[PDB]
Amino acid sequence: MGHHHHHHSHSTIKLTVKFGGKSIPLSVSPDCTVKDLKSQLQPITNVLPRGQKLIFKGKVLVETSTLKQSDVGSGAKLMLMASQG
Repeated sequence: MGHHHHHHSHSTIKLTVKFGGKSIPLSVSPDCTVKDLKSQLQPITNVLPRGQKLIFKGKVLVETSTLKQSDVGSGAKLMLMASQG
């Protein structure tokens, strides 16, 4: 059978997401988008996905950009302009 090798040989990379003064160690697949991250973190941190501004390389990431398209890798320091209160 022709195995679809598009979604294979992948793994969970380490994302260091900074909630202002809280560094949160995450692990996701490069298949996901930075928007997908907003959706994953929303039920966990309870902060609006619109407010969750992911900023890496001094560059804000777009909903369409995946971890690969966002230059993100295992050990990437992601600045998150969010609200802790």
